[PDB]
Amino acid sequence: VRMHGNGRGKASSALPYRRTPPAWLKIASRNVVKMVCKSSRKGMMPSQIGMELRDSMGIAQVKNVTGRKILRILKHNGLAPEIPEDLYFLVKRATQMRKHLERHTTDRDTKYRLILVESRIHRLARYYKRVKQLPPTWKYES
Amino acid sequence: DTINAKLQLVMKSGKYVLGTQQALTTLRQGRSKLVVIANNCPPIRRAEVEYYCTLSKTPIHHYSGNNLDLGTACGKHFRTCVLSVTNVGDSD
Amino acid sequence: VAPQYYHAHAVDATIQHEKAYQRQTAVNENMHRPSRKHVNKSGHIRYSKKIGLGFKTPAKALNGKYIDRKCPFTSNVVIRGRILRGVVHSTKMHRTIIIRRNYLHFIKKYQRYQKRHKSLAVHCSPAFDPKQGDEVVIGQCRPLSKTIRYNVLEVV
Amino acid sequence: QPHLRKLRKLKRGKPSDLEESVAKALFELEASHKTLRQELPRFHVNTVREVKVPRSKKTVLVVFYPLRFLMLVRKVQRALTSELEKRHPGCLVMLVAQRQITKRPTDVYKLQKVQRSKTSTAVFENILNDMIYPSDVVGRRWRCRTDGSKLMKVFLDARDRKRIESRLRAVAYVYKQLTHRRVSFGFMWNPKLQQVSTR
Amino acid sequence: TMMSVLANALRTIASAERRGKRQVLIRPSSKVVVKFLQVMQKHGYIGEFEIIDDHRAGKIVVNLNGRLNKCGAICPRFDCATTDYEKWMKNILPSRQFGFVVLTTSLGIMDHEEARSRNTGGKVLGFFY
Amino acid sequence: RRLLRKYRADKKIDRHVYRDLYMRAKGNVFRNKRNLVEHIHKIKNEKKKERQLAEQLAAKHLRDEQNRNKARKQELKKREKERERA
RNA sequence: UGCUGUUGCUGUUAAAGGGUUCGUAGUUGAACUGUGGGCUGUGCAGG
RNA sequence: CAUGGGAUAACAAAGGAGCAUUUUUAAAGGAUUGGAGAUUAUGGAGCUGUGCGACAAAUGCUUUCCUCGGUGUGGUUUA
Ligand SMILES: [Mg+2]
Ligand SMILES: [Mg+2]
Ligand SMILES: [Mg+2]
Ligand SMILES: [Mg+2]
Ligand SMILES: [Mg+2]
Ligand SMILES: [Mg+2]
Repeated sequence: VRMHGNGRGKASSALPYRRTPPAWLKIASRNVVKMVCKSSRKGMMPSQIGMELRDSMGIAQVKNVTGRKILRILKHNGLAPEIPEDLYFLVKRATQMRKHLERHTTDRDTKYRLILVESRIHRLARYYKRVKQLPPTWKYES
Repeated sequence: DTINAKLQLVMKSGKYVLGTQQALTTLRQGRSKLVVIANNCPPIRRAEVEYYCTLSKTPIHHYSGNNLDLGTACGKHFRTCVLSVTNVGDSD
Repeated sequence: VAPQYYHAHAVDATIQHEKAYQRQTAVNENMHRPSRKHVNKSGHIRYSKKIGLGFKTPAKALNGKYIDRKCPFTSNVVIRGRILRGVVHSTKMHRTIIIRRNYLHFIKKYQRYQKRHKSLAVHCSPAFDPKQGDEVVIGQCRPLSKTIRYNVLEVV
Repeated sequence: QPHLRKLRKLKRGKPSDLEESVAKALFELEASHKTLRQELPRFHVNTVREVKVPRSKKTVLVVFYPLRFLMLVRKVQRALTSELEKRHPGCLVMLVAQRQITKRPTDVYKLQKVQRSKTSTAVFENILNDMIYPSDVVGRRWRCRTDGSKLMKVFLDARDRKRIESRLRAVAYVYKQLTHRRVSFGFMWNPKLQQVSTR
Repeated sequence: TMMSVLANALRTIASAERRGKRQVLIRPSSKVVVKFLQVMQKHGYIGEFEIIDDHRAGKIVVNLNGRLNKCGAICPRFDCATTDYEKWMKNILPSRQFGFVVLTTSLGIMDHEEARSRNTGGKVLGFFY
Repeated sequence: RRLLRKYRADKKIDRHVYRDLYMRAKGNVFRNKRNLVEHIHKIKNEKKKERQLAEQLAAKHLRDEQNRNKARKQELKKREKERERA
């Protein structure tokens, strides 16, 4: 929305005030952690894992049942993505844009959007290098 | 791609070999579970690999991209014509 | 009774590579003090002193082998005057580092502050291994070169 | 004596009257009850206190247990408190985990290092949650009057009123005793829309 | 973006008082906002107010009597020694007879008269009258 | 290049160091043989310093893991004894 | 002389918003760790 | 330059899975008087591991994968 554009959209989740899991949820915390690790082992990033647990298994919030966030569980089990999920998706979008622009050299709008995406990638990589979530000398190759 | 997700899965968790000679070697035994071929493959070598897969009853996947694309998809900084997955890992 | 304290050691090449022999001026490294006035952990003859102001002498000064005639702990360089704190800016020089003193300067007319910095060349003894971004306490000494007027006293 | 495995080893030498009675009740419950049979062999308590809530009848039995048994006690709290109340006539029993509080540091570098679960606000919230466990806090307000005073009001789900309203006064007084903070209770029948129930 | 929660809150209060409202919702809240509100309350300039907890930066509903003419924040929070109180009163207050400059001091947040009585300086937070 | 080859064959430097110094030698970084040798010695000195620091780190890791195993084993023993007291 | 404006200016039409973005120094930057309690007397305290 | 205060701020660090219980006694092993310096050895205090007692522990090792009593004018709890 706000970064890189005039979008002012407000759509988002509103987490509940009452944080305790519903009484009809009879899945133990260890089983939820096992589900999270099994989903990760099938190549699912934390967002998608949370969405499957919410849609199909009645787990509104993993943190409210297990006490831990999904990426924390994956880190404790050696399953966390090598590079953070949002940076992975931004890099993938930039790569697809560059592949498209290889043939479509006059798509100037896609060139503009690619500039925006790459600036976003550099700002995020800067953040993740600072909090030691990335190596130094991690380089985004176009 | 579906093939890209499954490939990265096996790059993290399974086992594989790159290159036609090592692929055909795993094919001559029963160790191979899937052979992935670039659209770049020279016709005679592609045909030989298909024949080996047909005799070994190993699934064969035709990659959309060329050996450069397949190499990049496998995380590698070099081209690979033929990939053979010998352990599927936690994929399928 | 002096020749009964004479002890010959061998030249070690990790120190003696200057085309002149590197030695402390304050002591004779060939003769053992009967009273152990200046002796390290391993029995070698090594001069060291306490600089005042409650600054502890580093263990590497007491028990190391480096020769540095500008080190405040093992030479005649003395600390007097200002004690300053700074962040290490460069370690490119041999035995000398550049530090930065960042501070806010107040402009009275605008009732507001300005970011300013000074840079000081400081002699660093081999007793310390400071890196870029480290905090250091330094003490003023006599001029040691054209720019150097301070000595590293502690590395935080 | 077999029943003293249900206390900390410190109180097994010269147990107090109430501590020994609670230990005896817990020991008998660890055999009689079927739901409490699965959890109580690993559980033991620290102390038991009597609190006389003024301007009313009945006392409050405050049972202190180590915080490592928090999940154990949560899993069977509804059964355990009911059976203990069935043991002691004319007394309410409230199970409170023992929590340590790290006093607020006067230095910004120590302030960054304190375990957030050992802060006063977190500990007092968890103690009040212990006091009313089966119900959860549905909302919270601080009423700041013109005299400089601040009064905190805790709202519960109105569908839980018939089970907790009678205990609410004792809960408030015991929370005042343990935390030295005041708390008032209200009920809301539509917590999502902040609809307070007038009765 | 929002950079000062206190300035936002005080602008909201001043707008509500100017338009004659009896209640105003403040969002988000903070400890400094609560202390400023309490200082205004101690001198009768606002009525009763309620802090709503949302497990986030909360919200405040302030009951407004008609006594408050204007409240505002001073940005930046300038230093004020004990000898600068007269200057600030001359500059930002309607008169020497009423109105308050609020300061944050190492003895806590208070208005200028109480701070001068304690012989402490600090940073200027705002004003009201 | 003959110097670098001989140093690699005698195992005085590893492959990574050889490759780096090879590309720097092609790039006019070393004025003569003694300059290259002094740079090699400097690399080796920094490597020894790093290795000593890491060996201290590994010693702490082994000692802490051992203390942890001993504490866990003692807790298991004491719990078993408490159960046998029943 | 608030016609140099930190206090304290002006920029729709009077002079004055850069054609539009991106962006590095710079400047600026959201909450939160925190109501101390009892006892007596005293106050147009108040519901 | 010294020092009292800690509310508003700044600097630095961290990015939360490189994050790791207090004691008792016991055995097993590897500087001081002594007349004062010297020398020359016993004899210890002081190091790990093996036991043992006594506490704890912010997270359960007795684990985890292989109609009736009590309560406010019915609600819990077993039945
Ligand atoms: Mg003008
Ligand atoms: Mg204009
Ligand atoms: Mg105009
Ligand atoms: Mg014009
Ligand atoms: Mg232009
Ligand atoms: Mg920008």
